[PDB]
Amino acid sequence: EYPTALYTVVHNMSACPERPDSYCGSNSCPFKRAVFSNCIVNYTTWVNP
Amino acid sequence: GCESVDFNLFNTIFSTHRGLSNTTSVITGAYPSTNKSDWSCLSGSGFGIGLYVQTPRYTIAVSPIHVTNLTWELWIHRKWGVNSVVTVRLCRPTNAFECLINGSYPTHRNTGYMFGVTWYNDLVRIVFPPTVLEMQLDGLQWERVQFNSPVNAGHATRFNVVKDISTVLVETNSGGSVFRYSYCADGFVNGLQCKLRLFDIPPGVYSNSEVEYPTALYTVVHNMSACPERPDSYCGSNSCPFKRAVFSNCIVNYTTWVNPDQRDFQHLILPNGKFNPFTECNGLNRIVDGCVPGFVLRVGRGKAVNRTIVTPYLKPYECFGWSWNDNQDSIYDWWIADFVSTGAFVCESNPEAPKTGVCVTYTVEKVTFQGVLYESNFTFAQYYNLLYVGSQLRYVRILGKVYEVSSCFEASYDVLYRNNQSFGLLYRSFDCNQLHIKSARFVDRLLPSHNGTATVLGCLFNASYAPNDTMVNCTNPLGDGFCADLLGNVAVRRMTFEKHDTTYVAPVTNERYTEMPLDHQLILTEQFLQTTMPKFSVSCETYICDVSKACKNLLFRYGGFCQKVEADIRGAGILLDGDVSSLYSTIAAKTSSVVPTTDRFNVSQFFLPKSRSAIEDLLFSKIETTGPGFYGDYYNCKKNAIQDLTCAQYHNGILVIPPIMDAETLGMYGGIAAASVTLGIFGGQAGMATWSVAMAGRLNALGVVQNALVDDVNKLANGFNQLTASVSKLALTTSSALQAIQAVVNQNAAQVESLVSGITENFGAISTNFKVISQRLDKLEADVQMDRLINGRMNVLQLFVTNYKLKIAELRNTHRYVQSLINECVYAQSLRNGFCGQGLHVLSLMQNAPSGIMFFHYSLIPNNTITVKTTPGLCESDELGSKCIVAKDGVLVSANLSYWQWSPRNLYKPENLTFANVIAVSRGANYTTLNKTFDIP
Amino acid sequence: DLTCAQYHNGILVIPPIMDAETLGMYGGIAAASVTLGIFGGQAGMATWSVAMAGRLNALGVVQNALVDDVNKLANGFNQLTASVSKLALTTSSALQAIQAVVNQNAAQVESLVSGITENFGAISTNFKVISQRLDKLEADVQMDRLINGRMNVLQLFVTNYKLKIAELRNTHRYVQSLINECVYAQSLRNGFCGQG
Amino acid sequence: LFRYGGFCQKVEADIRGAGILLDGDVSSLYSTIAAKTSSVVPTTDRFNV
Amino acid sequence: CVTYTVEKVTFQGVLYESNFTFAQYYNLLYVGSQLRYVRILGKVYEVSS
Ligand SMILES: *[C@@H]1O[C@H](CO)[C@@H](O)[C@H](O)[C@H]1NC(C)=O
Ligand SMILES: *[C@@H]1O[C@H](CO)[C@@H](O)[C@H](O)[C@H]1NC(C)=O
Ligand SMILES: *[C@@H]1O[C@H](CO)[C@@H](O)[C@H](O)[C@H]1NC(C)=O
Ligand SMILES: *[C@@H]1O[C@H](CO)[C@@H](O)[C@H](O)[C@H]1NC(C)=O
Ligand SMILES: *[C@@H]1O[C@H](CO)[C@@H](O)[C@H](O)[C@H]1NC(C)=O
Ligand SMILES: *[C@@H]1O[C@H](CO)[C@@H](O)[C@H](O)[C@H]1NC(C)=O
Ligand SMILES: *[C@@H]1O[C@H](CO)[C@@H](O)[C@H](O)[C@H]1NC(C)=O
Ligand SMILES: *[C@@H]1O[C@H](CO)[C@@H](O)[C@H](O)[C@H]1NC(C)=O
Ligand SMILES: *[C@@H]1O[C@H](CO)[C@@H](O)[C@H](O)[C@H]1NC(C)=O
Ligand SMILES: *[C@@H]1O[C@H](CO)[C@@H](O)[C@H](O)[C@H]1NC(C)=O
Ligand SMILES: *[C@@H]1O[C@H](CO)[C@@H](O)[C@H](O)[C@H]1NC(C)=O
Ligand SMILES: *[C@@H]1O[C@H](CO)[C@@H](O)[C@H](O)[C@H]1NC(C)=O
Ligand SMILES: *[C@@H]1O[C@H](CO)[C@@H](O)[C@H](O)[C@H]1NC(C)=O
Ligand SMILES: *[C@@H]1O[C@H](CO)[C@@H](O)[C@H](O)[C@H]1NC(C)=O
Ligand SMILES: *[C@@H]1O[C@H](CO)[C@@H](O)[C@H](O)[C@H]1NC(C)=O
Ligand SMILES: *[C@@H]1O[C@H](CO)[C@@H](O)[C@H](O)[C@H]1NC(C)=O
Ligand SMILES: *[C@@H]1O[C@H](CO)[C@@H](O)[C@H](O)[C@H]1NC(C)=O
Ligand SMILES: *[C@@H]1O[C@H](CO)[C@@H](O)[C@H](O)[C@H]1NC(C)=O
Ligand SMILES: *[C@@H]1O[C@H](CO)[C@@H](O)[C@H](O)[C@H]1NC(C)=O
Ligand SMILES: *[C@@H]1O[C@H](CO)[C@@H](O)[C@H](O)[C@H]1NC(C)=O
Ligand SMILES: *[C@@H]1O[C@H](CO)[C@@H](O)[C@H](O)[C@H]1NC(C)=O
Repeated sequence: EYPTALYTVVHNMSACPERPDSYCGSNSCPFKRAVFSNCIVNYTTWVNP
Repeated sequence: GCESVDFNLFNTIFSTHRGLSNTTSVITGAYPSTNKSDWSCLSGSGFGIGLYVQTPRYTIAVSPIHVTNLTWELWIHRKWGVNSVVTVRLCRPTNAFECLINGSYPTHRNTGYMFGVTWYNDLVRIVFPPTVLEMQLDGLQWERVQFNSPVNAGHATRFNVVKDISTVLVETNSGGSVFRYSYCADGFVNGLQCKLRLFDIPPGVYSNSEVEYPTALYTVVHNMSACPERPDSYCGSNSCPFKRAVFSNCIVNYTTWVNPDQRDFQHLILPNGKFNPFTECNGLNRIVDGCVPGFVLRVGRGKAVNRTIVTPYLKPYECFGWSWNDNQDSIYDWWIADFVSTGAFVCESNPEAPKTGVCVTYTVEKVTFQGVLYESNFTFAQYYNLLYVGSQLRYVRILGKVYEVSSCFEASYDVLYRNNQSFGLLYRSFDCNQLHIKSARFVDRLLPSHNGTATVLGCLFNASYAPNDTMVNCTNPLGDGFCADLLGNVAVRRMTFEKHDTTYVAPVTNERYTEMPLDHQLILTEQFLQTTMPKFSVSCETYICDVSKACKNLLFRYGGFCQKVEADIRGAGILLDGDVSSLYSTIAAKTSSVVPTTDRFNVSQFFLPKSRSAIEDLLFSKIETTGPGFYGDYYNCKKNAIQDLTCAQYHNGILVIPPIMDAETLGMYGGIAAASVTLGIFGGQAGMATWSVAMAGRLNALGVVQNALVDDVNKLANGFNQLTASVSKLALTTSSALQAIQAVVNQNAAQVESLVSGITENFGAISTNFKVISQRLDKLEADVQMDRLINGRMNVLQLFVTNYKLKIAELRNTHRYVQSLINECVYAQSLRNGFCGQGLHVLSLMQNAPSGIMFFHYSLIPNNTITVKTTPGLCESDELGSKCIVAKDGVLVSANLSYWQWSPRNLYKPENLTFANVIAVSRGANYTTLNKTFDIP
Repeated sequence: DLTCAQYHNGILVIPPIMDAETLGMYGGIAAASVTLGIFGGQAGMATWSVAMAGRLNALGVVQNALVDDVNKLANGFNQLTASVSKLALTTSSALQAIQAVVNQNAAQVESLVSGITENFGAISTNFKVISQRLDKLEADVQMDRLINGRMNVLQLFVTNYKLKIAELRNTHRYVQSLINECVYAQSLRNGFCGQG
Repeated sequence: LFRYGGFCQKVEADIRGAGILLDGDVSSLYSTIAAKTSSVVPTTDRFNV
Repeated sequence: CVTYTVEKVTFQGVLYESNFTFAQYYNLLYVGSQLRYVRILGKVYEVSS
């Protein structure tokens, strides 16, 4: 039995833009969704503390 | 056809799936064109799926057709090269809407640099020679290309919009980089290059090459009525009575479900198409095209908030769409289709007719097939829109009238190849009768390549056929006793076979014109018998799944698979164990300590070991493994056999082990299981002096010549050595026993490459790590992803186990043949005719081989007959009880000559009959009276 | 002067290097030499009658057999090989073997065709119709229900073809050792040729 | 299709491999059928052969 | 000699550094059927069994 190592990504990895402006609804006022491809996320900077 | 189009540097953009090193591969996708006109020779507009540019010694806009407020486009930006290189965005000068990406990716402008993008079925790749960028977007479709150019280029700047798919072959060098390629639709020869993944294909017949045919789709068959429209859209179903509407066999419009509102539908519209009324659905496509199953259709009309309704929860295979905002209040209409198994498909545009006499593939009532369709005239039952006679699909009704379908005959050509300019097309089906080619059924089916000779093979085009002359070197036999020759222009000839000449002489009486041979020749008939394979010890617990424990508590649900596999490999392994043990129990023989010297037979320098002999080392040098791999490492370690180390590969659960006595490590006539080169011909009672007196005693035994002097043995010696030094000058082809060891090696290598591709590839699962499948997907959808590849590694392993078993069953009865061949033809001298070799048997040595054993049966086929006269014996007197004589160890013979002579049983060296070679007996049968007294005391 | 090598949806059957049931046995290019068995490798013997008399001398029934013994064996020969017409499929034991080979081969190709006709619980047999109707992921589990079933039907055929090839390899070792030892020579073995 | 464990390359290489085993082995069968009957072709008298 | 998983392909071997820098695609390559060279974080790592 040997221990394991897991490499889903290989190349060194950049950041992403954060949680969006959280403005009003997408019909009454312009609103955008945000993409997330190769970010080192924090999953707790999506909120105010 | 153009000024400056770089063709050598297309290969910087092709990419295979995963780092395939040094062999070819075909890869399908949107790839740039062959056409010298499609590149420019400067604003460009065109439609397609993807585009590609380069630059010699660019503001590219990609959009759909119908653009609304919320769509997705792109445009790439360039200004003056290296100063302002590239920005890429996905948005609508006005940043008015959703902007996905803002990525520079600054490129190097060089003398040669090619890149592009693709968006075939929304697989949006943005490729550059360092890196790709892959995306898939659900609500995306791109059809329009607005290329633009810089103001001035030194040579011609160039751009290409690609129309459809390509399936190009790719070679690749030691670094994984592509360096040669060939599109499959450029010519004809590269079509079969794309068939069998080889670039410069050698001459030969190449079977089963297909013809791509367009398709036709018939979900419904009968002519189709209309339906009631969208319902009243009244108040709620509790406060007031409300009804839903059914839809079974309607030619819908999907835009008469609403009030027209003058283009005021934002959600139903596609970025190219119009009004798919199903803006979000569970378990099936939002996009509705073609024909969909029948449904009953709920409708609601309710209030909302500021232009923003919420989709309701809905049954897992029902389908939701809504419309009708933009009326200065927040009410709207919504509907639910439910698609519940009605079986009556509902769709616009009932199908017209298949054009008859074309060989296009079909699908009629959810049954695809591929043939040519004709009208028929016999009107079967009013059920059953397509019938089956036995297993064939022979009669279909389409739109009321019966259409008979016959098989497509021209879909397979076996191309037989010499070079690019000269080849010949053979259709194995499709005879060409002259009444058939000129038929009215066949007006729309024929090609220029169908005007060939109707053969027994089929139709061969652009080749000659003449069967009246034969050929014997069936290098690439074709079938049915026909052979194709590749000397000049390609042709088809009728192959033949060299004749046999049985060694059973018949018992002679009642004297006749018996022909006897005048001289023989040695013929070596090498005969490979496969006898070993590497014993295996698989472990399915750690093959089918690795160190992940979440498999191993789930694997023992699958029918006792793992205990059956490991007990079966152990069971077949111990069958092979005991049966190779019985093989070496009848090889290991009892050669004497005299070890009789040879004089002119070079048998010690060819057949005896030097620790293997000079024939099987030379034999292993003649065998070419297909490529590097695990079996390549196994075989090339076992080939050179470098001492005092192992090669028993272990890889992920499968430990290969050598069997109880592996044939291709030990020499044949040396070592512990010594095989006694002497003890065959020198007999079980040894003491015989040399090989020369052994061979003279042999030729006396099988009756070629008695008391053979040095001349006959040395003539057989020069024959022996010059015909077993010809074990070096035979290649793989035209060998028939190097083809057998190469067939065993190729079978074994392809088996282990199946057994390794089963552990590399995900079987449609998201990965090959069971933790990653477990930590990503659902409680239950990860179960259906788990049991997609655990059930696939199960099938690959069990496919290997049943291949191993059937080859063990073959080897069990083959070892019965190999044992009955060694200790009856190698160790004894067989009285059987064809068991040892062709004709009169002299000597038969055996050597080792890869995964087997190979015999060297030396024989004496005669060639020059001479017809003589042959009595049983001679009398002088007619009386019963006369003095009469018969030959001693020979036959009485006269070459149409006045008197009788003596000759051996199987060869004509006539001698005057003396007291030595004559036995005096009786008047048993009717011997021949020669009417003169004897000349012998 | 015409062919029958069927091609249907990916499987081209071809005749082998010398198909047995197109060529006659003792005619054509691969001629099988009706004489060269009993007349021996050294021919010149006059007729079948003197060949059969010399045979009966060899296996020791009667020596120097006249016309009566050979003609009695001749009437026996013809009245027992004209009885190759009056045997049916049952009570034959060798028409049952060719019918078993034909039924095995026919049931194999009907499996191989019912694998391409039937949807394996999928909604159809057209991959476009499965793709243009169902989900992004539920169409994957409908795709891999019949692509994984045509895989099993094809591989079941390939392993039937392989095991019958392994049978035919060692059967041809038996057939070769039977032709050029019982048909071409006269075997000293007891039960190898026939009874007695 | 080429995700499924190298199924298709194994099947077509195996049918080719078993096909060329049958190819060479029917060739060895007809190499020991094709025999050397004489040009005398001895007549029969009562054997309807 | 720990087992790995690099770009959704698990395997089980020992990994060494290498010095020959293959193509800029393809974060792990295959010679024939074997998996012999992987890049991990920019630098090429050769894997032996
Ligand atoms: C990867 O990127 C981070 C962020 O820039 C950096 O700190 C780290 O050193 C990089 N790794 C290497 C090996 O350069
Ligand atoms: C995430 O944000 C919090 C906020 O203070 C910080 O403390 C934490 O270190 C961050 N995590 C990472 C991995 O950067
Ligand atoms: C490109 O396509 C056009 C039309 O399909 C054809 O006329 C032209 O010859 C092609 N260019 C080639 C083959 O170089
Ligand atoms: C799309 O934009 C135009 C431009 O202002 C606007 O008049 C129209 O109402 C918009 N459509 C929707 C559905 O909001
Ligand atoms: C893209 O990024 C550049 C530099 O970060 C910025 O100047 C530009 O405004 C951005 N554009 C969009 C659409 O975000
Ligand atoms: C690819 O093939 C060439 C030709 O023999 C060889 O020199 C090279 O080493 C091979 N590449 C690899 C990675 O083995
Ligand atoms: C099918 O029905 C439509 C509508 O009645 C009709 O126009 C059309 O001619 C019909 N087709 C045939 C072949 O009768
Ligand atoms: C659907 O209705 C519109 C409304 O005018 C009409 O123009 C169109 O032709 C109809 N489509 C079909 C297929 O009948
Ligand atoms: C609709 O608009 C009004 C006025 O702008 C606002 O007060 C209300 O919150 C909006 N409703 C929603 C659901 O955002
Ligand atoms: C045949 O054509 C191919 C591709 O066009 C080429 O690589 C090869 O050299 C040609 N061979 C001959 C003998 O013309
Ligand atoms: C037929 O053969 C000639 C001469 O080799 C060649 O030029 C021509 O292209 C061939 N045509 C076909 C359809 O094979
Ligand atoms: C086939 O070729 C021959 C000879 O040129 C010609 O007479 C005949 O009409 C051709 N057949 C067809 C169907 O073109
Ligand atoms: C073969 O020989 C026959 C008889 O002499 C002759 O009729 C036929 O034309 C020949 N075949 C060819 C292709 O010339
Ligand atoms: C061709 O057949 C002859 C006679 O059987 C044989 O001597 C020769 O080796 C064969 N040559 C080839 C190339 O197969
Ligand atoms: C021996 O006898 C047989 C039958 O009587 C006869 O056919 C044959 O010719 C005889 N032999 C000689 C040499 O006359
Ligand atoms: C018969 O075989 C011998 C020995 O090889 C040879 O010398 C002779 O030339 C052969 N006869 C013919 C006609 O080839
Ligand atoms: C056999 O061995 C002797 C020993 O020197 C050699 O001279 C001869 O060339 C060899 N080969 C033959 C006789 O074919
Ligand atoms: C013997 O006579 C026969 C009579 O048919 C003749 O064919 C043959 O050539 C002759 N042979 C010799 C060696 O005289
Ligand atoms: C055999 O005997 C004949 C006379 O019967 C004689 O002429 C001849 O020389 C002898 N020797 C031979 C043929 O070697
Ligand atoms: C001489 O031979 C003939 C026939 O070969 C036969 O009549 C008898 O055996 C002999 N005749 C006399 C008169 O001796
Ligand atoms: C054998 O052939 C002859 C030839 O006419 C025939 O009369 C006889 O009936 C046949 N059958 C036998 C002898 O069983």
